[PDB]
Amino acid sequence: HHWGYGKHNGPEHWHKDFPIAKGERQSPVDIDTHTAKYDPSLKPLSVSYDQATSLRILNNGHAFNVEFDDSQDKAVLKGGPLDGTYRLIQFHFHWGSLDGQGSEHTVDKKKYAAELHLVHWNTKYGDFGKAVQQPDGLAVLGIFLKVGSAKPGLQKVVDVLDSIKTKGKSADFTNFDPRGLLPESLDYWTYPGSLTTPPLLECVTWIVLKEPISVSSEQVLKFRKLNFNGEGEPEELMVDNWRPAQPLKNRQIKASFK
Ligand SMILES: NS(=O)(=O)c1ccc(C(=O)NCc2ccc(C(=O)c3ccccc3)cc2)cc1
Ligand SMILES: [Zn+2]
Repeated sequence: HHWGYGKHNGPEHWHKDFPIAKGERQSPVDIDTHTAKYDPSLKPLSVSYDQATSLRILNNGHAFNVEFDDSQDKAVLKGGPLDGTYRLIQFHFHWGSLDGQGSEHTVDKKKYAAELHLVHWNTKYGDFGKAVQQPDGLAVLGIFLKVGSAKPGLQKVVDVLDSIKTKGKSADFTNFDPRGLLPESLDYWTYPGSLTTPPLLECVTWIVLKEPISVSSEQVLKFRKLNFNGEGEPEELMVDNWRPAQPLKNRQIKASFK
């Protein structure tokens, strides 16, 4: 009985195996744009993915991860609310069964069709495992997806999904440039939060971009053809793999713009 997104193992059940699910710094959250405040202390955000080295794509039973070689200082995120350098380790998405839902963070309660998470770990901690035990160990850059025009840079990911349809399947995925998934503007909101899936660790500095990228209906439809199940098991489409907004509690969301 593993955690998941169904009626009997979904978000409302996670707290039993992962008590921190009812913690003081859980993610995602609804971003109330009128309550968020411009923060002059934020430094310019720097996304440097020019030397990014992708290696593989994997269906892990809850989403698919495009993994990167993070043994060297390549794709890094710095600046903004961050102190130091954070290295890109993987990206994945959360999406819905319908275009009207799918994102984890919401903006004035608005839900987008999907949300991309580019996961980075603080290099002061040596590696990802050590980083996820620190309060400033990770930085996740979140980007909303809306359905409209296709995103050319996403097509390479879409086309390989046929080969990793079920849980446990992986496929070589080299030379993918994540710069092709970024919107024009880097305006963002930021707040201290957590991993949005078990173990739900509270080690993340969230940076959520205000401008969503557009993807076509055809592209998101292919995301929805993936399976939560393993090969040869009853088919459960991989849709609605998002956690709903959690209590903001004692936190303030800061904006990088006025
Ligand atoms: N959706 S999100 O961007 O917030 C998000 C990002 C990344 C992971 C993730 O990496 N989960 C897998 C994982 C693997 C190992 C450890 C780990 O080393 C550890 C586990 C429990 C306690 C201490 C460390 C933690 C998470 C989960 C969610
Ligand atoms: Zn995620």
